[PDB]
Amino acid sequence: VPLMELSGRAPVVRLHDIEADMAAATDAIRSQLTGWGFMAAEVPGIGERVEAMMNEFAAACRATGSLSDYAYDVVPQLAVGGTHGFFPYKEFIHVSGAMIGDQPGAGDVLRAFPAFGTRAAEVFDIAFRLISLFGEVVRGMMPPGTPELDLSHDATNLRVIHYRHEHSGIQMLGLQLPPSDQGLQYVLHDGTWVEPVIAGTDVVLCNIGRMLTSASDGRFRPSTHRVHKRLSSVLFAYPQHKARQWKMVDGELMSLNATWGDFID
Ligand SMILES: O=C(O)CCC(=O)C(=O)O
Ligand SMILES: [Cl-]
Ligand SMILES: [Fe+3]
Repeated sequence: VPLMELSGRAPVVRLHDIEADMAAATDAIRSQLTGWGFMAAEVPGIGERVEAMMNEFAAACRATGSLSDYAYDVVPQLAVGGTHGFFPYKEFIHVSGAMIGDQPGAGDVLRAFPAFGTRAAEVFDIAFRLISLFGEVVRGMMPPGTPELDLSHDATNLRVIHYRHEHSGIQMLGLQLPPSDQGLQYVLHDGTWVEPVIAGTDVVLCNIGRMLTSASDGRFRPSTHRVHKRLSSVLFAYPQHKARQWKMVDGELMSLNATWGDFID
């Protein structure tokens, strides 16, 4: 599978100028979606923050002073929503916006492992700003009258993985953060696979998820990908589960009965 270098080629988006740099990168990002099926930006300084986060998650996975103390089935969950917490074995954690706000006891995993938790909250905030502006770019590619994506902070979650087939996300958008190793591969519009060069870089990839495929009525296919020789993290952005779905069919906004929560089930 051919390598796809992105360092120095994707638009640069600086940590303390995200909104303005994303505005300037808009046309480049549109052309990536049109020409690749996924999007990319280089974010100077993100790699350091993500590597530290990942490396501290790896340390926490071996501690006993223990992450399975915060397995999803013993962590307070929202009445309506997904499932944050730790998923033992290949082993990963879901750090939701709600969890970062302690919505109460749900933030205990971060109090128990506050070095990892401080990095994860930081990376969540950056990734959520990025992905919200990626969503604005995609929205601007959609017909006039397209509603705002309305990504929800509480329902969005950051996944961090410790030991790892073709698939796409179910949610609105995903933001792949630079992994520890190479192997993540994406399919182009012609059915050929490429391997973005992202390990140990500052490059983030933005994925179309199946919720946005549905909302855009098929205009944007999911950013299908797979992993093939180890740590990794990705933000999964969701709208509010209780909001009713919508769909832009042939230029017409149609409000459906089902909710976004129904889409997942
Ligand atoms: O394991 C990785 O490097 C990325 C896994 C993946 O597909 C994702 O986080 O969405
Ligand atoms: Cl995914
Ligand atoms: Fe994935």
